[PDB]
Amino acid sequence: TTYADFIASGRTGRRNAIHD
Amino acid sequence: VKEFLAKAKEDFLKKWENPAQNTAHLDQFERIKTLGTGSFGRVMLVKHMETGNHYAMKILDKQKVVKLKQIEHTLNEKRILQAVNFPFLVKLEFSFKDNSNLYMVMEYVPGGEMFSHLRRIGRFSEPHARFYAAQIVLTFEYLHSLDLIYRDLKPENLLIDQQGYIQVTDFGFAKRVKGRTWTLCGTPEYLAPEIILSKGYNKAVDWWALGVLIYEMAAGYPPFFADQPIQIYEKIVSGKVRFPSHFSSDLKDLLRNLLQVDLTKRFGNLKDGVNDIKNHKWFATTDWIAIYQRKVEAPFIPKFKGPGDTSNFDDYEEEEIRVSINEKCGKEFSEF
Ligand SMILES: Nc1ncc(Cc2ccccc2)s1
Repeated sequence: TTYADFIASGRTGRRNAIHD
Repeated sequence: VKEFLAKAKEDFLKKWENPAQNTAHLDQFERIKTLGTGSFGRVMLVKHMETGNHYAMKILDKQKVVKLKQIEHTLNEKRILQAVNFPFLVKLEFSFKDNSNLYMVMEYVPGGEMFSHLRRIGRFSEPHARFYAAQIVLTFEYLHSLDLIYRDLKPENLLIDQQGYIQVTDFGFAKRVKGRTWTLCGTPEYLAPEIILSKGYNKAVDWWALGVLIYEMAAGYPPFFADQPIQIYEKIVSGKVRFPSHFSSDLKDLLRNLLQVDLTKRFGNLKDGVNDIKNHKWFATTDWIAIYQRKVEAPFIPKFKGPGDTSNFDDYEEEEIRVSINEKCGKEFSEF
């Protein structure tokens, strides 16, 4: 499931802004 | 509305052209706890001694901002915040600087970030998501009427107040621009294709970010995710979106128009502008005036324990505030 794919990914915490 | 926005702009423009400076001093506040961190400092819960009022103070190490080439962005942030005034934007109460740092004292919003509650609960019902989406729709209509692009919409930046209404925080990338602009900034999951592809872009990137938000609220995850940013970018420029089977057909259609790669077709970006969004069927039950006046009951009120309670925020390791004996970067920040 997509939910399962999400939960197991490295991007479920707070996400930093990028720049430049 | 037209007449709301006319008054709003007159109001904004006076403050824009004559920004408030130096309106408090560090020693007027008692420092208590860190509510958040960042690449050039932190936000701390603080107490104003004269009033006993609690605030959130954002501290930016001038040397760190210079190193990361964020001087112009930081002056944008302060100059805009001191000039705007809207129910769904966190208020800047005071700002000042010393030898080492810049300080922005905001209204304290104890409910924490949408992010926290969204992750914890999993996903929001369509009514629950529609409620917060409408507040953002009005907020962007307000900001865009002022020529302001926001450029960092995400649940992490939406604070939930005592009434269960949203307050937008973090103006580090907001800019007053009449034409188009080119800075690559924002958050990977939320970037419009134009940005990733180094085209000039305008406010339509805020509307795209709205579609990412609405989808995240209602699905529980973003329409484009992967373990690394460059894999997220490919997903975004391919512009292939799959919806959860639970998504209503009105929602899928709105989202199709918001997450639209072709800018002549993107909702918010057309001859009728924001009314394309406001008039969409998904929003049919939305009472816009009553949302603005805050008379709709919120789906969720945060658990409140006290004036300066901090449990709706994660814990962060403290670090002392050192103020150098010598002035740093005085010329760079003279207008701050
Ligand atoms: N006004 C504020 N209350 C709490 C804050 C910490 C914070 C600041 C930015 C984004 C998320 C959380 S800021």
